[PDB]
Amino acid sequence: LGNTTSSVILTNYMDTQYYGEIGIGTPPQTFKVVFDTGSSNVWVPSSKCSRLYTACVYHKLFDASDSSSYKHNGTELTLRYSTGTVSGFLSQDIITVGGITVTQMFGEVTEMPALPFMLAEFDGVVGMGFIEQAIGRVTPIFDNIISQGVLKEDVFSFYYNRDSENSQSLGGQIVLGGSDPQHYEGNFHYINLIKTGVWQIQMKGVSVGSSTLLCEDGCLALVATGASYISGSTSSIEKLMEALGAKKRLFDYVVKCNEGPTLPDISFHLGGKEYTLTSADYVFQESYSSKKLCTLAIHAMDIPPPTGPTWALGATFIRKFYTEFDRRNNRIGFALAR
Amino acid sequence: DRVYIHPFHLVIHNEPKDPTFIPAPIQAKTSPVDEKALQDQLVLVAAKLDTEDKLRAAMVGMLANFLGFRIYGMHSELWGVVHGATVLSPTAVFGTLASLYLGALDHTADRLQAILGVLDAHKVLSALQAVQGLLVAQGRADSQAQLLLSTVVGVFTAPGLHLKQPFVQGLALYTPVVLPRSLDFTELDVAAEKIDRFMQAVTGWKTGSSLMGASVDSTLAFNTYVHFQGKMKGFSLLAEPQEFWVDQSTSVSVPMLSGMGTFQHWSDIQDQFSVTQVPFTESASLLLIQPHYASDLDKVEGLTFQQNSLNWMKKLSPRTIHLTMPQLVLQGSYDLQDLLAQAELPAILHTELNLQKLSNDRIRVGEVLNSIFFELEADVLEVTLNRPFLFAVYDQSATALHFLGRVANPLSTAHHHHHH
Ligand SMILES: *[C@@H]1O[C@H](CO)[C@@H](O[C@@H]2O[C@H](CO)[C@@H](O[C@@H]3O[C@H](CO)[C@@H](O)[C@H](O[C@H]4O[C@H](CO)[C@@H](O)[C@H](O)[C@@H]4O[C@@H]4O[C@H](CO)[C@@H](O)[C@H](O)[C@H]4NC(C)=O)[C@@H]3O)[C@H](O)[C@H]2NC(C)=O)[C@H](O)[C@H]1NC(C)=O
Ligand SMILES: *[C@@H]1O[C@H](CO[C@@H]2O[C@@H](C)[C@@H](O)[C@@H](O)[C@@H]2O)[C@@H](O[C@@H]2O[C@H](CO)[C@@H](O)[C@H](O)[C@H]2NC(C)=O)[C@H](O)[C@H]1NC(C)=O
Repeated sequence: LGNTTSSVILTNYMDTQYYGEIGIGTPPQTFKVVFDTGSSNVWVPSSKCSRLYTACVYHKLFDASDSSSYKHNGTELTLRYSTGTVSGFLSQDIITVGGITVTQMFGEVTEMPALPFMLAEFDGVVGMGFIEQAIGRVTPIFDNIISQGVLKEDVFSFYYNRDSENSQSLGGQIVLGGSDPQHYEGNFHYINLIKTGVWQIQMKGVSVGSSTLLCEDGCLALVATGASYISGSTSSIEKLMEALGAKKRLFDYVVKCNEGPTLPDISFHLGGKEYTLTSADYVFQESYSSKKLCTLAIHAMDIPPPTGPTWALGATFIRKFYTEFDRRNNRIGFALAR
Repeated sequence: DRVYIHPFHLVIHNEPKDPTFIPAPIQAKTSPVDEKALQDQLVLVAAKLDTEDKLRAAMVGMLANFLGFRIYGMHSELWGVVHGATVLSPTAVFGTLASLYLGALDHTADRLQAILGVLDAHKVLSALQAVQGLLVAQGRADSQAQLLLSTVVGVFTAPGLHLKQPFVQGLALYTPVVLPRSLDFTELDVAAEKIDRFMQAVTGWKTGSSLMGASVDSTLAFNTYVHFQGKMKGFSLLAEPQEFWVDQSTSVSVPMLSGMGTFQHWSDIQDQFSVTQVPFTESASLLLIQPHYASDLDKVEGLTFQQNSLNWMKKLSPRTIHLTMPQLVLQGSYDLQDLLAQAELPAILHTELNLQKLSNDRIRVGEVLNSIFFELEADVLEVTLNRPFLFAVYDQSATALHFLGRVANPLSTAHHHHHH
């Protein structure tokens, strides 16, 4: 009965923030949002957010009073990240994501720390994960979209473009209901999720060159579209960066820009197949000078249990491999992006 | 290259008594502030920083930038350029509110905590000292001091107001030089003269208190005085001065610093402005924004500082440039209390405030003065700053804006200490 797919065009900011637009309310109030498979909550800044919070003042605010479809809830909501925490209250309203209108519970955020959100081009987050991950056990937006039964398939897919490879053209694309064969070549290699409730799969090993340096006895791999870099445990990333000859410069891991192009391939062993990134895929080659330091698109994030410890495959991975998230068969499909 | 690009990770973790004292009368004899000794003190702080300390320093650097751009925007909106120049210090403004936070409890603490954008005042103030250390420690391989940054904090209190010692000792974590003095507020114009006289004695800087336009019940002034001296690498004082065009009908002959070499540059054709980076040291530089047409300055400020971002120095690229600009000697001040009170904010430093860790006695804030003494000194595409421009002082090592500036008129004048 349902035969519709929907395409959301994304803006690529510095190969770190891939964001699209959603409407909330009647009439729609538009917000720039990152679509994260690593989380399950929808939240945007609130009009009720104090002007003291710089991060609220320099982003779009949701005014509930200007929405004729707004329904009050007011249940407190706290979303805890690595460094900072955003908090607010739940509200219900009609959200327009793609061309699909859906009644959705989301967070009106009234407290935003300057760090890291003053570096965010996006206003809010759309969680594309499972209700098991949703704080306050709030029904995720993609569950409520499946309930409508309008989608061709209960799947969504991600294309992220390179910022340098293309200039003044498509930053990225989310498809709800299928995958766009214009942005991937060949067929999808599908890998079953370990368990429903997380976009997480088994990883057999992580190879630097031919040798398998890390994840020798097996480990976990969360596919997080909202994560800028590939992340691993502090333990794993310190070993990886030792092997690459990369040094810590303030917050970044860097190598000399001239040594960047000779850095070895990094391979992630997923579903009995090698997913390889060359130095061109995980180094930001701003220069090729022997005096300048170039940043690696890889960092340490110690994700707590029960989801972690785990690797997170972010935009660095997805830029290489077009990714299809299949809720029907609880599996992830990877194919070469073009 | 010089700007931090944050990698986002949106996976949800889901995890008896205080000694007090009446400060010494302001009239009492105090020895001048030793600026050279204060620099040496900061350089040692820098040399003893571990890599975790440098990370915490870089974080408060970024926090200070965000608040600094915001409060610069408030100044620009509410007052604009007051008689030639506006100079604001993101780090000092952040330090002032972090210093008041140390003394604050309950609603006042919560509000200050929110606007700073981050609980432990001691750690924040220590990090902010590290930021200043990381700046002045640069260029100390040679005997010449390319960078000097002196901060003096005046804490002027009415009779019967006892400062708590832990508060005063706490401020030392950020600013070693803290001068608490008892001062009569019954005549506000006489009170302002006495502060300006005392600050002239101990520093030798031209200062102007705003305390005339304060509450008659005022018991506390919390004034921050900053002196920056920056020697630009490969620049000399031209013997002959050149015309600076304030407008189409007005010019002033001023001494010009001239230097030629390889400076990072970018001419933005769409937004219509040129950026130039003149280094002081390895990591610390002077940024110079120049509108392509002199009438667009407000528009250019709108697309740079007012965006509250460093994206306008992202596209910088090396270039062979001959840079001529005025030898700046700017002495000005504004009341932070008054700025915040007239801006689009809830009340922080109102009559109903709680600074009970500062004193148990009645606190009524007369002014929170931020006073800056800014000096640029000496050691093909011609970039000539002979028309109004914006500037900033940026340190890569702490991702820290030390100063934001707008120069409509490069002349020194006492009317930079005028308060609305
Ligand atoms: C994000 O983080 C928040 C905050 O930390 C989490 O919220 C917490 O979630 C906990 C669940 O893991 C909540 O803990 C429960 O609190 C209940 C009281 O309010 C209590 O009833 C529960 O106790 C039972 O379960 C425990 C297992 O975790 C057992 O150890 C315990 O013995 C109890 O077991 C039951 O016992 C009765 C009678 O004795 C039997 O009849 C039942 O059959 C038993 N059941 C089971 C399964 O054994 C438990 O302590 C906690 O309240 C809550 N905290 C707050 C402040 O709300 C979120 O979960 C987390 N979210 C995500 C997505 O990570
Ligand atoms: C705020 O909403 C929650 C969730 O409400 C449910 O889901 C919404 C999307 C909407 O469809 C509602 O009609 C649903 O009821 C409320 O939590 C529920 O509380 C009831 C108790 O009356 C309970 O039966 C449900 O199991 C709860 N659901 C969850 C997920 O906890 C909550 O009561 C609302 N709060 C207010 C103040 O209105």
